[PDB]
Amino acid sequence: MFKAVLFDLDGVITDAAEYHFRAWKALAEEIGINGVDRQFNEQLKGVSREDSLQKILDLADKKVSAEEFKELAKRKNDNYVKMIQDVSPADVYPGILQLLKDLRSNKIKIALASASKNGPFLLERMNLTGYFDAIADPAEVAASKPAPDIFIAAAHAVGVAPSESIGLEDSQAGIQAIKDSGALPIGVGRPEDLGDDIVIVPDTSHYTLEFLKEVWLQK
Ligand SMILES: [Mg+2]
Repeated sequence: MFKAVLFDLDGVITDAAEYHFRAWKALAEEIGINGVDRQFNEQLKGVSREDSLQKILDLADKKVSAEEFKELAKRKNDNYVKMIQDVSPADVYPGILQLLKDLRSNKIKIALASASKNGPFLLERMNLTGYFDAIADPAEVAASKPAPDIFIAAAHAVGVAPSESIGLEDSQAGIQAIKDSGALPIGVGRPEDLGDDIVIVPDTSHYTLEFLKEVWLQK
């Protein structure tokens, strides 16, 4: 059987993106720039905080000093951090808490393989820290998804080869990173986005230990 599950965070454990979105939206609103909506957040998701601020300024063709840029960056941070103080166990996606308990009940290693630089804080807020054997630090990998580095690092952080692991992901580039690591990917979403050659569940309630074991045995 698989010895570890490498968990992406955003779109698997919880909706982490909503908070960054709401922070940029509030900042834009505050300084009188229109256009940052859910669709436009596409442009901001997975993107540097500073590239993100610049794209927002370009919606209104505004230029600013370095000090005003710094001020606006800080404001978005303040916004973001205030909002994530309200994250709780109620923000855990369905199935995930029971999955984590079952994986620990079954002695399988659990690691985080998230691009979130606030993963530890977010797991603490969700009361999940205790389930995790390791958190792969996205600041310590040279390449983001779709490069495999973060899944390799997560597997290694629990003393396993990626070939002994399942990866769970909601993103196409994440699925690619899992594949290229050696680990076995199981997606949440749809094949149109994730690919036609992996097992995909429609939502996280389907991620059960029973289901992962069956997928492992069938692959
Ligand atoms: Mg994700």
